[PDB]
Amino acid sequence: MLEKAPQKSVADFWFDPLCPWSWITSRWILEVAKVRDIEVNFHVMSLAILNEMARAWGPVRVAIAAEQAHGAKVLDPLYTAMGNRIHNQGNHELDEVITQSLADAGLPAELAKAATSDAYDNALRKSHHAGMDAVGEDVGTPTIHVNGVAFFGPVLSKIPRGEEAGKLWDASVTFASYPHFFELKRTRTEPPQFD
Amino acid sequence: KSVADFWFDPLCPWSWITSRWILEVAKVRDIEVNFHVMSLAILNENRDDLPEQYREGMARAWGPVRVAIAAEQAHGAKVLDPLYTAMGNRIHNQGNHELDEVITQSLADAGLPAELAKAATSDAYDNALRKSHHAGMDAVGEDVGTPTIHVNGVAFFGPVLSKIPRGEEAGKLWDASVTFASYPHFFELKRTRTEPPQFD
Ligand SMILES: [Cl-]
Repeated sequence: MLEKAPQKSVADFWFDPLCPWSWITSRWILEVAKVRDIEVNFHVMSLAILNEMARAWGPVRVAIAAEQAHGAKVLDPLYTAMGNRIHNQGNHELDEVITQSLADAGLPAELAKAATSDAYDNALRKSHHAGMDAVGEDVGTPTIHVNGVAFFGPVLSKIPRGEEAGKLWDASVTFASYPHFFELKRTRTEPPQFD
Repeated sequence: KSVADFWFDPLCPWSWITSRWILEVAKVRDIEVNFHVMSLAILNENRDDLPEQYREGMARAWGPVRVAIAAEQAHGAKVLDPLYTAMGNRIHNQGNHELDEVITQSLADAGLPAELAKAATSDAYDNALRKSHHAGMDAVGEDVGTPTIHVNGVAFFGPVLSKIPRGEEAGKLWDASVTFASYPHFFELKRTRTEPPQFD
């Protein structure tokens, strides 16, 4: 069956700001959105929850708190502010990252108190588990949902840009639209080449 | 026409489905396929991702691999296209468990010398690859698994498919596979498998 993509495809992306691979794959999705007409929805997940390291709860608790009080629309700017500081600038002092990122995103500074409360953990677990695969397991990171189809990956070590980003998106939509596709990996295997 | 080298294990149901897919791709895209045998057991008999039939006994499982090695060494990869089609039709589509018979009938169907069946018990064939660090005939490098395909200067494991896609859909999956494999900083894309291999 010649499968056809929906009118506007959808990327649903669960993130923990601490994961470098999710950072890269989320930036790829933002690059795709510049050259393809797609919906991008960010959602919070937790490396702490995946792997149950107590500092790991701070940023996702703050992110959940911000979304609950101001809507999912603040996740994209807060994620960018946090990831720029954790990954690009390598800041491991998560107290500073949280306070700076809230200010950068234009969010109330009192949201930082969420990092040390457990009051948002129920909501965080619900959001995390909503990124579930077809049989109800957590997906390692990075993960992405393409038109409702959950994938592990694409695992990217570098951010694809521009039309190259868009071509990878077209290929992802092709794989998501074929229900009997399950895996692809790059490999370093060659035949003998005589010319 | 781009040359695609395809490394298959004769007992692997995913190699089988993806090899039927790539022959459908060659009807809607400008590629030609050269098949080559590969077994993960050559370089590491202990890994847990060997095809299921290796569980039932190594001596038995080696048979089809060694015959395919011997055939390619003596006659070139071109004869593996009919040889593999004959073996896989019996092993996978028909569930034929008697591999000695599969080998004899498949060599016959491929027009190959019947004596090549004697490679089945000769460990020279796999040990020659092993000693030079080859996971398959005419392969160097990784053996992530079977199927592995090399085309247009890049190589990939998969696509892992539970059904043989047909027509232009097969070609679209080809385009997607080559696109991902051609990005040098792409590593893996995986969806939880919800279906077993399903042959035609
Ligand atoms: Cl997840």
